[PDB]
Parts: sequence; C-alpha cells; structure tokens
Amino acid sequence: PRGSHMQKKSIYVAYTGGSGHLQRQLALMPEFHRPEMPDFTIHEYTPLMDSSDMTPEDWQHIAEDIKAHYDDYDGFVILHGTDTMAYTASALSFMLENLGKPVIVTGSQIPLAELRSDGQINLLNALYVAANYPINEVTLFFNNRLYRGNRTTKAHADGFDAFASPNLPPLLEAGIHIRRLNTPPAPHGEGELIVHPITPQPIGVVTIYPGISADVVRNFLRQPVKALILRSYGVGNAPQNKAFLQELQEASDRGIVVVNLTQCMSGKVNMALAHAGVIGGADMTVEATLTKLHYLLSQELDTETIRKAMSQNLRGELTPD
Amino acid sequence: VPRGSHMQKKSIYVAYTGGHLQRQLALMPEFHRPEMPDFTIHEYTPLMDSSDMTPEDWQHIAEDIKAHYDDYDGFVILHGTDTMAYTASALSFMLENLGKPVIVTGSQIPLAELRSDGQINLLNALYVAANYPINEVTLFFNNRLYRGNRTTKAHADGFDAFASPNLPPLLEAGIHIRRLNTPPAPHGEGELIVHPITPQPIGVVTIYPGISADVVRNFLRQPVKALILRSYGVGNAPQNKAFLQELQEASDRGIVVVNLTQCMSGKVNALAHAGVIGGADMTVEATLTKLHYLLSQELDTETIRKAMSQNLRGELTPD
Amino acid sequence: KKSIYVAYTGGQLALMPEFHRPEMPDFTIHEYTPLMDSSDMTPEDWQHIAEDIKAHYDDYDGFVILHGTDTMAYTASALSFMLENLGKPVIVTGSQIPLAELRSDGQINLLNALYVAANYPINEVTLFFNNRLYRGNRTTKAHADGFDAFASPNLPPLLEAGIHIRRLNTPPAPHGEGELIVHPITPQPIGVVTIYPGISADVVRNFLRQPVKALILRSYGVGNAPQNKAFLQELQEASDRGIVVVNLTQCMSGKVNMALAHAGVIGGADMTVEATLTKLHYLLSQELDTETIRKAMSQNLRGELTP
Amino acid sequence: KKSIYVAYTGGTIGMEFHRPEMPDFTIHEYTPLMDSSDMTPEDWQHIAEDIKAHYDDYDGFVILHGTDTMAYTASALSFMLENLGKPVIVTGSQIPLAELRSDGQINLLNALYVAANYPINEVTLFFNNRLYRGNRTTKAHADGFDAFASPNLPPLLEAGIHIRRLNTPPAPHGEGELIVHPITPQPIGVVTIYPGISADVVRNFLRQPVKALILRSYGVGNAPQNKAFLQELQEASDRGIVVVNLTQCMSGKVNALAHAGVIGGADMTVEATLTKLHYLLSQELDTETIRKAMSQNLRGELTP
Ligand SMILES: NC(=O)C[C@H](N)C(=O)O
Ligand SMILES: NC(=O)C[C@H](N)C(=O)O
Ligand SMILES: NC(=O)C[C@H](N)C(=O)O
Ligand SMILES: NC(=O)C[C@H](N)C(=O)O
Ligand SMILES: N[C@@H](CC(=O)O)C(=O)O
Ligand SMILES: N[C@@H](CC(=O)O)C(=O)O
Ligand SMILES: N[C@@H](CC(=O)O)C(=O)O
Ligand SMILES: [Cl-]
Ligand SMILES: [Cl-]
Ligand SMILES: [Cl-]
Ligand SMILES: [Cl-]
Repeated sequence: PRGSHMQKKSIYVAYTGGSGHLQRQLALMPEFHRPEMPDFTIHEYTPLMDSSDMTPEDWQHIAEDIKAHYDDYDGFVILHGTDTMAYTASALSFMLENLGKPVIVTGSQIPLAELRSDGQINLLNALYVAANYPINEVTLFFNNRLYRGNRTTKAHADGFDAFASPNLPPLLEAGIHIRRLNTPPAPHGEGELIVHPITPQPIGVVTIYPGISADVVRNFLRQPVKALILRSYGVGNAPQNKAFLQELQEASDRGIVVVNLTQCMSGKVNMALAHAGVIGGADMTVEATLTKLHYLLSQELDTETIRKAMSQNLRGELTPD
Repeated sequence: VPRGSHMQKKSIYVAYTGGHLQRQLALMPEFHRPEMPDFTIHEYTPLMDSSDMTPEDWQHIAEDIKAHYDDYDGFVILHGTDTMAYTASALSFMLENLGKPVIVTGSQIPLAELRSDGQINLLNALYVAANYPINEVTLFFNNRLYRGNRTTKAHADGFDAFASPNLPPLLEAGIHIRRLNTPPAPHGEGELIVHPITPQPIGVVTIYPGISADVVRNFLRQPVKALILRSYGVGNAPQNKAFLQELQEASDRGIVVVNLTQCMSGKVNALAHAGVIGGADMTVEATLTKLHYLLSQELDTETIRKAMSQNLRGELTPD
Repeated sequence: KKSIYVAYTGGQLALMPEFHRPEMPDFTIHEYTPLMDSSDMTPEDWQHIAEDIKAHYDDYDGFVILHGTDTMAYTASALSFMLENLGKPVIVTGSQIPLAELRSDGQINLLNALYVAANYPINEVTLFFNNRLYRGNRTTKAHADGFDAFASPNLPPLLEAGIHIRRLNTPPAPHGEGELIVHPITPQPIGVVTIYPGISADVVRNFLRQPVKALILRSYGVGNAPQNKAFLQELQEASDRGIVVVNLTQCMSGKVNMALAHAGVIGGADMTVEATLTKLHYLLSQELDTETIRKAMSQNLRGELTP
Repeated sequence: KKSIYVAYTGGTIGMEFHRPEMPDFTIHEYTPLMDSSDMTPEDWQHIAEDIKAHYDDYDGFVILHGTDTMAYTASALSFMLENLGKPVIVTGSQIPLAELRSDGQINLLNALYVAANYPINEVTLFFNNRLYRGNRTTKAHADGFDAFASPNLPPLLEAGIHIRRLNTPPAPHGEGELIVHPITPQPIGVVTIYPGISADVVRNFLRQPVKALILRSYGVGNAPQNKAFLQELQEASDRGIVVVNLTQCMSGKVNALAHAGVIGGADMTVEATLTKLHYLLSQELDTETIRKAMSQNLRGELTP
C-alpha cells in the first residue's frame, strides 16, 4: 500500500541489540528529525543482545513487546543483529495473527558507532517505509529493499546486501523514488492483533551429505526431536539407503514431524521419502521451517494437523502448487 | 585459464558416473564435427543417482582418472547435479600433480527429455577440456567453468544450477570463449598422485536459535572424528558456557572442529579458545571433502587443524 | 496437438531428433526470400512480417519469428504496435551463434520458443532468449557477445525456464479483445539525437532541413539536456513545424521525468529507443494529426511504458 | 594522517566526517556550481587544471559531481591525466544531500576513506559501495542508487564489512612526473544506427563542422550496407574525419565499413570514445596517428 502522508506517524523502535549510545547517536543526526520523518520512540532492551545468542524465548519477548504497544503506535521497527535477523522476522510472521500495521526488522553490517556504517540509512529507511508504505506483514529492510520476512536469509556475510529473498521478489525497492513491486499478498485475518505463543521445541536440523549414516537419524531420535528438518539435495533428494529410510519411517511413527527442504539457496522441493512419512517443505527456507514448526508445535493441534499445515501457505512463506 | 594449442586432435576420456547416453551421442552430429575432440565413454556399472553417492564413489572416480591418465588429454566426469560439487571438491584434494583438465558436468534435464541442457553442457565441457586445459578439477555448467572446490548447487530448479560464491568463474562462454584472470591454485610437478580416502565419521551441525549444548554432546557418542559448524555470519555461535565447554571437550578428545559460515558467501573471522579452527570462506563441500582427505592420512590432530586453514588447492582465500 | 508457424526471416532440423519428439507441437517453417541479415532491415521489413503473420493467423495456434539478433528488439517492438487485439502468442527468437557453427544456441532457443508458444501461450509479441521470455517492446540487445544477449531493463520477464516453466507475476499489457487488427506502415523519416557534452544547435537545425517528421532525444538521467538557448530554440522551432520531439533517457533503465517541455518536447517515460522509434513509425503511418500523435506517445498502448 | 582534496564542482549532492579514523579533507566549492547536464568539454579542462594546481599538496583527490555526466568527466580526466601517481575519485549522489534518504554523505565518506586507505593511481568513479575504472563507466540506471555500471570491466574495489581490492587487471600506467594535457573545442558527432537511417545524416555532419564521427552500431559493429550510406562514410574519411565504430549495446566488443575508412573502437563506451577523441584531436597529431591511437589501449579503456 501507498499510505497517506497527511498526519505525522508515530513509530515504535524495539532496540533488541545488534546503553543509551544508539539513542544519543540518533539525537545527534539531523536527518532523523526532519518534518518529512515520522516521530519515533526507542525501547532499548535490557540487556541488549548479540543476535547469535538468541533463542525462541527472545522471539516471544519481542512479540509481547509489539502486542503491548500495538494500539499506541502506527508501525514497528525491530532493530536486531544481522546474524539471526531472518529467524526473528520469520518467527514473528507466524506468531502475529490479524497484523494490521507494519513490522519491519532491520539493523546493520557495521555498528552505528563505526566508520562507513549502514545503520543510519537502514534505520532511516525502515522508519520512513513503516510510516508511508504500511504493508501489514513482518518484513525485513536491508540495503534499499524491503523483503517478506519469512522469505529471507542472510546470504552474504560480508556484504552490505547481507539479506536475500531467494524464492520471492522484494516487496519494495528504494531509489530516487520508492517503488512498490507486484508481489502477491500473504493471507490476512481481521480484527485485533493475536499473539500465538512460540515455546522451546527440540528440533533437529540434518544436513544431507555423502557418507551421512543412519546413526544421525537414530541419534536425534533419542530425545531432542519433536521435529526434524532435512536439508536434502536439489529438489529434495536423499540417499536411498534402507536403514536411513527405516529410521525416518520410525521417526514419523513415533510422532516426529519430518520436513524435507532443499539445502540449495533457491528452488522448490518436489516429493521413497513420502512413503517414509516425510512432509515436503516446498520452497521454504530453514528459517521459515524452523519457526513454523516452533509455531505449530506450540499450538493446540495434533501431529496430523501439524504435518498438513507445514505444506500449506500460512503467512506467505511458501509457494503453493 | 591457458589457451591451449588447436593444432592436433585431442582425445578426452568421459567418466559416465550416472546422473543409451552413448547411442544418443552417436545420433547428435555436433559431437562428431572436425572441430570437436575425439572422446571415449566409460559407462559406470551401475549408473548412480548422485544423491546415493558416498566417499567411496569419489575414490572410485579418482582411481578411474589415474588408470587412464597417461592415455588421454583431459577428463570429463558426467555426474548427477545433486552432489556434483562434493565430487568436484573431493577430486581437487585427492589429485596432486594434476597436469591435465578434469571437468565435472551434467544436466538439470535428462538428454532424452525435451529442453535438455545435457547436450550443451557436455559439448562445452569436451570442447573446453580440449582447448582450455586448465590443470584443476573444474565444474562446467550453463556457459561457465568454475573452480570445483569453490562450487555449490545454489539453484535447485535453474539451469544456472551451480554457483561459486567466493571466487569468480575461471572461464565464460559466449560468441567467444573468454578466460578470466582468476589467480591459479597451488601446483605440483611430475606424475599424477592419487591421495586415497577411507571412511570418516563427520558431523555437520547447523547453528540456529534454540540449539543446545546436548547437540554437540550427541555427536560426541560414536560417529564423529570431525565436526563442521555452519555458524552465523562471519562465524558466530552462541557463546554460552555449556556450548563452549562441549566444543572444548570435543577438541580435547581429538575431534577436529571447523567453523564455517552458513551464508552463501563470505568469510569466517571465544571459539578459538575452545579449540575451534576457522574455515575462512570454504564451502561445506570443500570442508567436508578436505577433512575426508586429511583424516585419511597419518597426520596428528594438530597438523590436520593447521592444514584445514591453509589453502591447499584454491578452495580458500588466505589473509 | 498444437500447431506452430515458424517464420524464418534470416539471422538441418531433420538431423536432430529432439524436434520431432511426441511432446513437441507440430510446426512448419517458411523460409523467407531473400533471407536477411537483421542489420539490413528497414521498417518495411516489419510490415512484411506483420502481414505474413496476418496471412497465417487463423491456421496456427502460435507464431515463432526467427530473426537476427542485431535488430530483433526493433522487430519485436514494431510487431507489438502493428498487431492489435492479438489472441495468440508471437515469439521472436534467434541465436548468437549460427545454427551451422559449434556451440550454437539456435536449436535450444527455437525448441523453447516452440514449446512455450504451445504450452504457455501469452497473447503478446514476446522475445524468447537464453531461458527467459520478455515483453517484445521492452527489449534491447544489451550484451553483444553473450548468450544472454537481450535485456528487459524496466520490466521483469514474463516467463522463465528451468526444470519447469514458470509464468512470472509481471503485470499484463493493455490487451484488446476482438478481431485481430493489423496496422500497415509507410516510410517515415525519424532522427535519433544523443545528448552529450559539446553537442551543438546545428544537429537539431540539420534535421529541420527537409528530411524529418520526428526526433528522438537520448538525454541524460531522468531527461536532462544542457540549457543552451540556441539548442532549446531549435527544438522549439522543430515542434512549431509539427515535428514530434520525444525525450528518452540514454540510460539502460529508468524513467524520464521532466524547459524542454516549454520547447514542445514530449516525455517518453521509460520507453526504450526501440519501442519509441517503432511506435512513431506506427502512429505517423495513421490518419492522426500531430497533436494526437504527441499525446499517444506518452500513453501506454501495448505495455511498452509504465504510466 | 592523510590529507584529501575535494573539488565540489556541483551536482545533485549539493542541491562521522571529522572522527579520528577519517583522513583530513578540504573542500573547494566551485564558482559557478554546475548541474552536470550543463557541462561542456571545457569544464573537463577546468577540473584537470584544478587537480594540477593541488596535486603536490594532497594525498588523493575526490571530485564531487552531478551524476548525469559523471562518466564523461571521469573518462576525460583519465586521458588528460598522464603518469597519475595519486587516486582521483569522482562521486556524487542520486538524491541531493539536502533531501531525505540521500546517498551523498555515504558516497563522499567512502570516497575520502578509500582515497586515503586503498589508493589506486587511476581516475576512478566511486558509487554505491563499488569503485570502478573511470573510463569504463556509464550511468546505466537513471533512478537507482546503483546508478553506474562498468559493463566490460569488473570493479577495482568493493566495500562491505571490509574493503577489498579485486584482481582486476591494472591499466597501462606511466611512471614519472604528472602530465596534464589541455584540450580545446572539437566538433564531434554521435550517430545511432537504427532501421530506416538515411545517408543524409552522415552527409549533414559533413556540412562544415565535424572532425570526428562516432557510430553506435548494432551488435559487434554492424550497420545496413546501403550504398549511399557506405559512400558518405567513405567521403567523411576522405575529408580527414575520424569515424569510429562502437557498439550501441551495453556490453561487448566491436569486431566494408573498414573498407570505408571506419576505425573499430573495440569495447569502448561512448563516454571513453568521445573524450579520447577530445584528448587526441587536441594534441598535434596526424589524422592517421589519431585513427591508430583510437584502437589502442591508452588508459585501460578498452580490451586489446
Ligand atoms: N535460508 C535457507 O534455508 C537457505 C538454504 N536453503 C539452506 O539450507 O541454508
Ligand atoms: N555450499 C555451501 O557451503 C553454502 C553455505 N555456506 C552452506 O553452509 O550451505
Ligand atoms: N534500448 C534502449 O533504448 C537502451 C537505452 N535507453 C538507450 O538509449 O540505448
Ligand atoms: N556508455 C555506453 O556507451 C553504453 C552503450 N555502449 C551506448 O552506446 O550507450
Ligand atoms: N553478530 C552480530 C552482527 C551485527 O549485527 O553486528 C549480530 O548479529 O548480533
Ligand atoms: N537426482 C539426480 C538429478 C540429476 O542430475 O538429474 C542426480 O543427482 O543424479
Ligand atoms: N549479424 C547477424 C547476427 C546473427 O543473428 O547471427 C544478424 O543480426 O543478422
Ligand atoms: Cl559476502
Ligand atoms: Cl531455482
Ligand atoms: Cl557481452
Ligand atoms: Cl533505474
């Protein structure tokens, strides 16, 4: 949407990490205080966190912070470390039902306090976008592009273009003008914001590679697994090993949700593993699939319902057949 | 990329590992023109879907190249796409004193099917092997020749299936074949030496929020001599004491722990004090195969750790 | 089983068994006489092709135009305007390497064009190259030596080919329903002026002799030229004499957003030179007054510009 | 501590910096300040002579410039400056520094930082985290922050968390005292080849006022073989006019027209070719020497 510019918006900034130094730095930067910029309020988290140290509880914290302040602001910017920004953006998309205001995750590759920082520009753009292009999704702003949150990954560890959306175009691109792209809408509810709990869930993340043993699937099966993510080859292939397919069939028998993804940057799983109870994850990222599992396992649903929900497009994270 | 002489008719050996072909090729005139090298196809028995490959299969192919080395001018390895990058990476370490091209290629669509990329990937690989005899294990796909141990299958559904995220291509094909100025890998001299491999239990942990110290403990049970960590960004992992202790325990037991980025591109830069070795800008495919190579040698733990961070074959960018 | 007409205009198949496979549509090839290097094409050649499609329209399910790459984007662009109410796909394609030469891309672009025309029909003049289908009047030859020879700078492709073929969510062109209309053209003198440091009023003055009905300006950025008083006056003198003067960007991508406007100059939005030139040949060939032509140039007729 | 000279010539940009990691810098605001769309070749001269005056007293040079003709200026400076021993970096912004979301501050900060810490002794163009060879650039994207491209050459340097020099082959590079070549007005035409072009266009440029003609031809340098066209081109060369054939395409290399006197410009941009012509026409060289020099790699502008 191209939102109206008639009244001065108020944006809430959840400074999660990524004391008082940010807020003072922004005070000192005139760009942030111009007439064309929305008003904003910073909530600095205590303690501030390196995003590498994040757990699902942290997603919950942030979602509760949004719900607390929802009626009081026009939009939300989540300032976050880059390392797991994509996991947080993906988690929020599932947790937040009936979301009728923009939530934009952003941050920087270089600290605001350093030289050549991208923080100023990413945060300025996020605020301006949240105020003027109020897309009702959890999104991620980086390097002049706004992405669907649950479509992103950090693709480039050293680049300012750190984030990609390998299976979906950006929602918006910033140049001389801000351009909205033809990207199709996610499913949308109606009424007041509902936060669905995401709790800790033991989920294993198996990379498929030559020489991987059945012992891996057997080892996960011992306890730390209610779900298992397979990063398989290409369009979702794995070794045809009888013991391997046995241990997977066994897993699904014990009520473990086994989800097949591609280890590739882009592409779509096309489903043998299906006969072993494995569910296809279509073109979902690991970040979307991990958080979607956390979401569903923490909800009031049985194993069959979770399995079916995993291949369904819930929030724009997957492209239906 | 050397621009090799055209003056005489080359002979290329084709290892058809998997991924009827010979009859199809007999039936395609382009493969038999005067400008094309002569070629000889060894069809493997059985043919393999590359998804079913194990390190033993890398060994088999390396022995195949060694057996036929003196007899041909170059080698094209026809291979399934799913694990092409692991095979290409494995060969780069296993072959030392490589004085002839070895080019891995295949297709996203079968030669028999409609709209196949097989004809053009194989035609180009043969032509390149004959005329641009780069002495490395390379991977040809979709008009680019890549350093093998720099590749991954990045695009599951695209004809541009392979990328080389941390190194430009060695060569690009258009109206003209253009060799790029990518710096050369380290090179030995004399007859080809195959460094063999034997099975090595290696874990691949992905770092993701909520991952516990009980994960590293789990790998430390029976099936692990090395652990690869797919860490965040420039090599970051949870810094909680339980996690860092499990890692130090692992290294105290002689497990080689190597820190990579889970990101498509970039370079890894705490964990060090816990015995974790940085894998710089290496792919999982390079790192996994490098470990298979190094662990199969009679090398002490300290030597393997050191060698992991060293550029042995062009797979990493030194400081 | 679909049947595709192939116009081989210039820019063997029996010796390749893939083309005759059961999955392929039926196709017929008409070899043109003479066969032409696309560098040699005149606007009348666009007419010959348009009329050839017209003759064959009712009897085939789609159309493939085999064409040299040098001016393929001009032909695609022209056909888009000349064909109105198009109800079947017309796909222009070719090769960077001659079919007779090694490593040729000709066979695979043709097979793809045939397959796509049959199985994923899009009722527009399109250009297929290197696994992508582009809107014809958004194209240019951007890469003289590459197999990815063509780009569509201001519009995503309409379709992409991998293991599967995927239609993209690219916004449709304004599309008329009804009987196919084929608009003939007649020769029109049009000049193309590139804006560059040290350009003189003389250039614009020269075109104002006797050989010009329209002038295309390839100006800087979003449509700027030096503010030289003599230059501006020559441009005003151009429009006074009924010459249609259209401002484009010389840049590969972007949108003109304009003075020149005071001098009678019309903004061409994000139109390529190829779309602008052919659109001018189209409009000038009709029974339209100068003011109606000037208005229509800035309107989106066939998906060639973004309003 | 390094000291960088900044020539503020004008442009969009003008319509952390003093922190301890930054080099010292001095800004000279030109009078008048110019929209780069208004630039004439004599303005290249004023800039080259400004760099000449300040050369000895600074470690690097940053040229602040409008984007519309930045690539023409960068290209010109590369020919006019010979034996360059310090970095000259041209940059600017798509959004005025006064406007919101401006790229001005970050392009300038980067250009200053790069000139000081990663010096490359070439006329370069810095934009959107990349440093390009000046005479290989074009403004490719009118509306984008990634405004500039270098279609036939990779960038020389890229900035991320770290700044890295890339393995781009160096330009031919003279050692010795800096030589600054003045230029003088030269009438040059630029002809685009397109279907339905007439011999009259070439005939008109042969009216009185042209010393050179640049052809933007198809593909690898083709044009229609119209007898009248080919004859007018030949007449132009007979009159001593330098006719150079370029590709109208964004990338690639030019490879009867030759029989008509036309010189192949290889993979040179229009910007490089035009300015190279201004340079060579301004020196005291035979038409034949000029014709030969046009196809030679003088400053890294073409691939031999
Ligand atoms: N973010 C992603 O999931 C990228 C890729 N599919 C991976 O397995 O890591
Ligand atoms: N091939 C690769 O290693 C890509 C990426 N670094 C990953 O962890 O999967
Ligand atoms: N095809 C094009 O028109 C590209 C660009 N606008 C040019 O002036 O050449
Ligand atoms: N800068 C350039 O020269 C791009 C392209 N060769 C053109 O003719 O416009
Ligand atoms: N490791 C840091 C990187 C950063 O954002 O500065 C984080 O993601 O929290
Ligand atoms: N799964 C197949 C894919 C292919 O190459 O066709 C393989 O890797 O062998
Ligand atoms: N010069 C040729 C190039 C080709 O298409 O093969 C043409 O455009 O007609
Ligand atoms: Cl990176
Ligand atoms: Cl893909
Ligand atoms: Cl090219
Ligand atoms: Cl643009």
